[PDB]
Amino acid sequence: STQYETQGYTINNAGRRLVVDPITRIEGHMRCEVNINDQNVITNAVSCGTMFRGLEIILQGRDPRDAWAFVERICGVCTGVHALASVYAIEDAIGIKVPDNANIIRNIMLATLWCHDHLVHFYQLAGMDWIDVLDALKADPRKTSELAQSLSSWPKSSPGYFFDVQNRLKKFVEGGQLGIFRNGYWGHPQYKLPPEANLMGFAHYLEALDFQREIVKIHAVFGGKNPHPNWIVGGMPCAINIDESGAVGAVNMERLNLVQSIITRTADFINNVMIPDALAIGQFNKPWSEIGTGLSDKCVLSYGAFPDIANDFGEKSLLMPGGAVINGDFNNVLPVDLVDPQQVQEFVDHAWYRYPNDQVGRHPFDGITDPWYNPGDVKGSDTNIQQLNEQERYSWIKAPRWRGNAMEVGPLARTLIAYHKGDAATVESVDRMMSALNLPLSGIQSTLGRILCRAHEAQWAAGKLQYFFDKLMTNLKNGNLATASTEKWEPATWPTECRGVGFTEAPRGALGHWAAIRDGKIDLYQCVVPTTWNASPRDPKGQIGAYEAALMNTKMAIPEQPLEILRTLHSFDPCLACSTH
Amino acid sequence: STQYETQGYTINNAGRRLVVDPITRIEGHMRCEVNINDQNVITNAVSCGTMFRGLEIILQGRDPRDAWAFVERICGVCTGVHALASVYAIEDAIGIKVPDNANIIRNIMLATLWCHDHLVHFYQLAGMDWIDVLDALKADPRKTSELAQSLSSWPKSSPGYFFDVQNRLKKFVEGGQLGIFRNGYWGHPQYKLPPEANLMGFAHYLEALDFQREIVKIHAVFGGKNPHPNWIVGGMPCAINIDESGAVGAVNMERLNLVQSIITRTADFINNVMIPDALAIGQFNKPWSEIGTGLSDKCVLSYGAFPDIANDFGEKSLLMPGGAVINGDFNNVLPVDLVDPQQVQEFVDHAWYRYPNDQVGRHPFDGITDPWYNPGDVKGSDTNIQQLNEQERYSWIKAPRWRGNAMEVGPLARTLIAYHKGDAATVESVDRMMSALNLPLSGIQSTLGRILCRAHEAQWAAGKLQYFFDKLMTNLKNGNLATASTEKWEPATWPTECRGVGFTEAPRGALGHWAAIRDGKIDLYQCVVPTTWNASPRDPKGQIGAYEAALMNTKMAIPEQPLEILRTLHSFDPCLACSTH
Amino acid sequence: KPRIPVVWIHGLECTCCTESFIRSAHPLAKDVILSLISLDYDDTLMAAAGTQAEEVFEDIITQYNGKYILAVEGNPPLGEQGMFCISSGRPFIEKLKRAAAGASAIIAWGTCASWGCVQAARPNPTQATPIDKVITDKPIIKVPGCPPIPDVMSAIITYMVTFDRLPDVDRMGRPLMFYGQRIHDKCYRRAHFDAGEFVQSWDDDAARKGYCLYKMGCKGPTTYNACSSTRWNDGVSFPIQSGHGCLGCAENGFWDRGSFYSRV
Amino acid sequence: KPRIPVVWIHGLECTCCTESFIRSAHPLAKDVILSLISLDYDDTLMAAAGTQAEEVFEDIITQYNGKYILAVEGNPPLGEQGMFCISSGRPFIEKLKRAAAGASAIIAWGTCASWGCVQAARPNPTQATPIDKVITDKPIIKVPGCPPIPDVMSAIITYMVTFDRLPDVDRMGRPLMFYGQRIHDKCYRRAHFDAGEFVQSWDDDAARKGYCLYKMGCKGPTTYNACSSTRWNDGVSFPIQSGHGCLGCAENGFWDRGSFYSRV
Ligand code: SF4
Ligand code: SF4
Ligand code: SF3
Ligand code: SF3
Ligand code: F3S
Ligand code: F3S
Ligand SMILES: [Cl-]
Ligand SMILES: [Cl-]
Ligand SMILES: [Cl-]
Ligand SMILES: [Cl-]
Ligand SMILES: [Cl-]
Ligand SMILES: [Cl-]
Ligand SMILES: [Mg+2]
Ligand SMILES: [Mg+2]
Repeated sequence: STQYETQGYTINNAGRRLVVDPITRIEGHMRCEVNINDQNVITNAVSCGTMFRGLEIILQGRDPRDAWAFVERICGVCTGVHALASVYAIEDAIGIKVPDNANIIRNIMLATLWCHDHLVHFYQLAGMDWIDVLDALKADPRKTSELAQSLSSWPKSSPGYFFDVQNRLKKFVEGGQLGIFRNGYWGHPQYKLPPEANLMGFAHYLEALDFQREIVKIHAVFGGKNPHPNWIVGGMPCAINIDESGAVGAVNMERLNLVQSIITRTADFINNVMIPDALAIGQFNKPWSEIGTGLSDKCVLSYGAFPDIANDFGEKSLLMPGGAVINGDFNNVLPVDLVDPQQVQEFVDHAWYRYPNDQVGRHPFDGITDPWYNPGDVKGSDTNIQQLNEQERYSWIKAPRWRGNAMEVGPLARTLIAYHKGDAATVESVDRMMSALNLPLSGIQSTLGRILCRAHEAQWAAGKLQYFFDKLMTNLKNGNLATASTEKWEPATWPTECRGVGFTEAPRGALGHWAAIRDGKIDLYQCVVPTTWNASPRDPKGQIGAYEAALMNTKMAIPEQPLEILRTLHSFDPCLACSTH
Repeated sequence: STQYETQGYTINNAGRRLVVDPITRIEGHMRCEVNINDQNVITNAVSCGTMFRGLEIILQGRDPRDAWAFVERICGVCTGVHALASVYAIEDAIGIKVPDNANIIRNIMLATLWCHDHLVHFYQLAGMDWIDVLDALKADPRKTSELAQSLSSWPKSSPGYFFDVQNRLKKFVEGGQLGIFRNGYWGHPQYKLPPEANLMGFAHYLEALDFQREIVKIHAVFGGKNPHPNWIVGGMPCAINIDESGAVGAVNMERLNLVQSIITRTADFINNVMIPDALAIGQFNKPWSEIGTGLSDKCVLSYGAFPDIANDFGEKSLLMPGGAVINGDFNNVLPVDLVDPQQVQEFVDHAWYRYPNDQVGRHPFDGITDPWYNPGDVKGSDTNIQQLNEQERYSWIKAPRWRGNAMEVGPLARTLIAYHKGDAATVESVDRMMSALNLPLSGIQSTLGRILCRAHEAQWAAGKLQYFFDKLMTNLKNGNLATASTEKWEPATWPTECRGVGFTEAPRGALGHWAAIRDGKIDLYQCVVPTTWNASPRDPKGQIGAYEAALMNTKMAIPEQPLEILRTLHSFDPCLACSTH
Repeated sequence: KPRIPVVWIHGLECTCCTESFIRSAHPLAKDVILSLISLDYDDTLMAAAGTQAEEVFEDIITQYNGKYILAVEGNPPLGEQGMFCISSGRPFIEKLKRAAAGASAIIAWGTCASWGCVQAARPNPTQATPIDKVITDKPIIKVPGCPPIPDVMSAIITYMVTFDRLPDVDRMGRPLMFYGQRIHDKCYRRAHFDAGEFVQSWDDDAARKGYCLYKMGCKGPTTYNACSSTRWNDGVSFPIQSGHGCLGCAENGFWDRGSFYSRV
Repeated sequence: KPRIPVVWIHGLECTCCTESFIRSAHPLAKDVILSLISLDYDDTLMAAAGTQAEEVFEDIITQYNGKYILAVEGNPPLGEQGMFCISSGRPFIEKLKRAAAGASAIIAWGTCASWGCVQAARPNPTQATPIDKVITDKPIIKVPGCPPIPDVMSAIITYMVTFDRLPDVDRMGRPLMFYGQRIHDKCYRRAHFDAGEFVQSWDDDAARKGYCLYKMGCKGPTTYNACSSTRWNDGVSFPIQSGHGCLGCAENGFWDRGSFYSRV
């Protein structure tokens, strides 16, 4: 065994090894291993992406106009965000400016995704880490109603409703076919909600499962379908016609009315169901404001998103702020430049890829994706891994760093950056949330805080949906209908050689696509995705990524039952297909 | 002034004359006049249909296969029922038998209409006679929630919800733009609900206004659209294809899944919102179990409906019983024959039509529709009716009688027929309902009883939707897909001369269409519609119809404010376009 | 902020157009009534009756003279001195003219108000007449169909509220947005029409595959409406999708253009 | 009564097919899981992880051997001895083979499981391979699309449960009900195609009138799916209706049939 120090942690791989493979209630394929000491405290953590497809390779030689459709299929959970980054990158390369309505519609598509993705994550992915579903069978329906009504104005709170939900669960488990609940961690000492809060949360899980299907109708209006809506380089394909013949063949007043209806319903659900449930989880699990801090009190990163001024990606335009903090210096939010070769770099010394020099990082315009499955001296064999060897290569995920620093990305990171840049709405929102919990601001830098920030962002995005919708309607009232710029649609109009960067904030964090075009074809296409940051393996200096850091020092009540590991990993909302692409 | 005796009533046109024109919260155009005595009790009542279109005349010369489409436009509230009666009448004339799935789908269409029509009547048409909407502004939201939760398991009951509803109403009223609530009867002493019940009822009014749009999606699947779905002579046009190529072009599993979803939601809404609301109206308005009896303790009529055996309209087939009671003799439910010239006859001595002899009644196969606007002396002019002359002609509605007897039709009539034929489900439901209200059975024969019966029927129909759907699915599992018979589609296959009768129970009561075909065209088309019975004018013997009878003997608190008149008339669910056609 | 006053009157009708209106899915009719307009008079929905209702009518048309929108469902009959449709003891046509005189604009809902509809079909016993033949000095927007599509009704309302203008119209007064193209120009069965793939009798193999309804009398080729694109009842179906040809119900005189089952 | 056991496994994938399934409007996915089937294993949704999840897998495929349906999303890679997709430390293909052996039948959800989808596009770095090239001794129902339509997925499931049989399929193993006709055989813009009325550049006057997308690369003419009839997201839209040509996403090899913007 070995021990070394990095980032304030003592990484020690002596002692008992625990393996969690598969990690469930994530998107895609992940393995996690830890070592625990005699005190059941994690002293080493290992993050492994267990899938790879090779989109960066597949994109070579394709028409740049097609790229969005391929990269959209990086992920069906964060569906659309890779298309958006792609069109941004190709437009940056070629020098295309889109019309204002296309920008506004793209912002609507992104905000819709934030709302949908965050909602489903909270309930379907992370929820059962916090809510003991079987304990809901012991609740009193009247006390459940009283609790729900004390937390929210949401209408669906009658004792009869909660009794009906409880009886549905009773029937479900009566035949002994427990389905997704089978062999869960129910009764674990870290489940702290009272029975009535478990029943409330389970009711809401079911309400969210039904409701989420509505949100994405906005994607269907503008983008044809969800999952995986359609886009174009130059704008959007959803031509608008409000008051002319043939409006039945376009985005018309009836289609816009549908969008408005969905926006209102989405805001209402997020504000009155998800927000109070997040706060309730906080109230009953305050010790988790001190667990899973990881890198969130050290190094955080946001590129920024939602340009309000069309084709302007600067600080004055982006509604979701960008910036980086390192060394725990939140007084110094630093600007990020995605073209600077000294800023974003990926390392592969601990990943399954070949570089000419694996001891150095490569900026994505110099990126290389040459897969090399070489797990080395594992316990087991290369097709039957019992334990990965984290001293060697152990993941399909590359290791991104920012100026050589390991960073956390995602809702908590964005919230910290916006708060410390002095965004008024963010400061007010965070302050009021922490005051409601009687927790210090540092309590947000934690597993609990990641969940709280994610719920807050869903509320933020639902509000922004209305803002963007109203901006679109203002344009239409002024006779501004344009949705595509086509003067550089044809390849003969493009530079013979050019390159571009497309960036945004996906639900899970900072996303970038770097593209080079030569002679009308994709010459290079490199993606660095939010879960690539968070789930990163180690670098040549032994620096650990956000997941490995957040797991360090965590106490486990029952080593064989990885509830605490799942809680912290799920708080980051891992998307493994994203991470590996 | 004159007085005479009929049906146990003393019809006396001395005293003050009151006019209500227009009657609102009905379908179509009605005028009502009454006389009141010195104790403000009604001693004379005059029902007048104030519109006529002439569909019976327009239908002459049409192709019988087209007739359903014309007559469907008798009414957009009871939309579909006239199409059903038409296809039945034409099939009866020609000798067409439809496939079992067509009959099942037609029964689904009719049950859907019962659900939809009864729900909208309860809330949007009648509800404001019972709920003082402006008094809802004085309610305590917590007490509203408690009340709602004591009545029902319906989820939507939180104090916050009721506060939000109340605040929406406050904001609506605050600028003086009271809309549909302007100059209402609010504060009338006959409004007996406490403020919390008024707020509950108003909230449900809004929920029903939203929800009703869903119910008719069943008509859209099988019939293309609602209002006014499509039908065919010989079955239905909605061809079924479950497991073959091209199912995308037909009623397929996805379409059937949609129908199932709607059925479930419809039953939930009716059982947990409308039913408890109806019972609550009963509990707080018990004196109305003794008001508006009219003909319901004397003479009631049903033709029956919902043939369960395809093409069999006999007693063993009809799920909704037919029969007639006269002279208060409920121990002898009499059979009805729509071909018998001595049974259904229409009189026009008090209506705006010409017969060769207006002192005799005409069976509909001998019917005549020759309009003759002739109001006589009306204290104004032919274009300014100040007071109808009920000694002479006073309505566009013909006067139907059964064996010379004036009859009540509709939900209460049907309930009484089924009860006294010994339908087990009906006996049990009625007895349990009257017990829960602590009222004698005779309390059902009243204005309150009409309302309670209608709500019961909506529940019955919602249950029958599932029964019919299940029957369809059973046929499909057995490989029986047929939806149309076309052996006699072509006119060369028809008898040169034939006649037929189509009958059913519309939401408002007994409906018949009598059709005679000659040389491939309609020679005669006569309709007798439920509101024609109920809103009937007088006959040569001076016998009064159901509305006039039910208004007789009623006390008015405030003569100038016709709330009691509205309550009783609305309890019959008047459809004036139906009545006059 | 005050909402635009709307007066909704009813002539000879079946009430299909009111019923369609309340089916609207987006915006809900609830939200139209509570938030977008002030529906200040409407016999089918209003609390007041009789003299109380007529006091509302008179007050609204006087207070808001020149500023209210008049919605008309149904039509006036000219026969029997107008007394085939009696309103407060007088011919409906008198109420129509009074309401029209104060309106800023008129919406003629449905084929009744637009063209005549079923009561105007041969032999038109009541001399039912569309609004534009009676009211000749006001803007009239025709929104035909029996009834029009619910979400088309509400989209036209939201257009007028949002944009503060009447929709642009064709030569017949119909909004271009929804009536500019034929049913047959946007019909999902057009591939079959173009291929000569037709239903020949009900429930035949062609019908079970969704073949074209032209030989069964579909009037889509001559009918302007939005049914084949926007569809009915929140996108659920339309006549042709459920297996019946278009009747032509948005077109002037459709009842008298031959049998529904005779080919265009 | 017990519900039919289902085991849902995931190879190389983006999870679009799971996401599509949970979009189902009728029946709701909630009701499919609670009342129609027993969803006994599914990494995306299940409470258990790691050793506890693999105990579920083992227990279900043993207790219900021969009696469960295997749903497959994604596909197995053959490259790097299968270790492009690692499940419990071993190649995913080993898990697929173990799950298939006990299944009564297999549902290959999406273009990944059916054909290969994006990871199989040139140059196919991982040697991603569709299920029917690995499992050759079990009935496999292909339900292609990237992803398939939500309500098609749920309708296929309800068919199977209600009728207690697999759906009838074409020669490629796709259910005839939804995959028997081409997008272009039921496309509402087909009137425009047949008239030569085409969008020529994005947001041109033709595009604003809903003209045909053929010249913009629409692959509807060669694509079998239900999108032009059933539509997407509870009938709201489909690619063409929102102005983009069909990509051909339900067809084998669609990624390598030329640019999406080249004509068919
Ligand atoms: S069904 Fe009617 S509208 Fe559609 S293509 Fe055929 S004829 Fe035209
Ligand atoms: S848009 Fe595509 S599928 Fe539709 S008609 Fe044109 S080419 Fe065919
Ligand atoms: Fe629509 S009221 Fe019904 S008949 Fe044809 S529109 Fe008129
Ligand atoms: Fe649908 S998991 Fe998403 S990539 Fe195309 S189907 Fe695969
Ligand atoms: S009958 Fe009418 S509803 Fe549409 S499809 Fe034809 S215009
Ligand atoms: S891209 Fe796919 S979703 Fe349908 S319209 Fe074409 S098959
Ligand atoms: Cl009126
Ligand atoms: Cl007409
Ligand atoms: Cl609609
Ligand atoms: Cl799996
Ligand atoms: Cl493929
Ligand atoms: Cl869907
Ligand atoms: Mg990469
Ligand atoms: Mg008649």
